[PDB]
Amino acid sequence: PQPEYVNQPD
Amino acid sequence: GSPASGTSLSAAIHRTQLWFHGRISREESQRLIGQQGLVDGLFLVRESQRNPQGFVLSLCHLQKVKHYLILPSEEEGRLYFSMDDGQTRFTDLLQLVEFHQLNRGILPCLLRHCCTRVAL
Repeated sequence: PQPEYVNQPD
Repeated sequence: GSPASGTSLSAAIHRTQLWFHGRISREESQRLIGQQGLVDGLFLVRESQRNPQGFVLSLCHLQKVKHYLILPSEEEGRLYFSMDDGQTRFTDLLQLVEFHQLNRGILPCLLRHCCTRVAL
C-alpha cells in the first residue's frame, strides 16, 4: 500500500 | 489511522546488555544489520518511537533482514504479530526462549535463531 513493515506494511 | 505525529526524538532505557531499540530506520537497518553472513537466525528486538503501540522482531536471513512490527502487548492478547504472510499475534518472549530452537523465525527459511551481531 505505502508503508513496509510486516504482518502488514504496519 | 495512526501515522500522523512524530518529528525528532530519542529514547533508549537500558541497564544491562539488552538488545532492544526504538526508532531504527528499518529500511536502512537492513543495510547495516544485513551485512551479517549468518543464517536466518540472527534476530533483534526493536521497533519505533513513532508507532505508540509498535514492537518489531528483526531477523537476519541469508539474503537479507526484516522487521515484524504491528501489534504489541495488548489487552486482547500479548505479542500481536506474525510475518509477511503469517498470523501468530500471540505470546512471544516465553515462546521465543524455548521455541528459540525451533520457532517461527523468518517467513520460508531457517526458522531457528539465537541473537544478533551488532553491539555486544
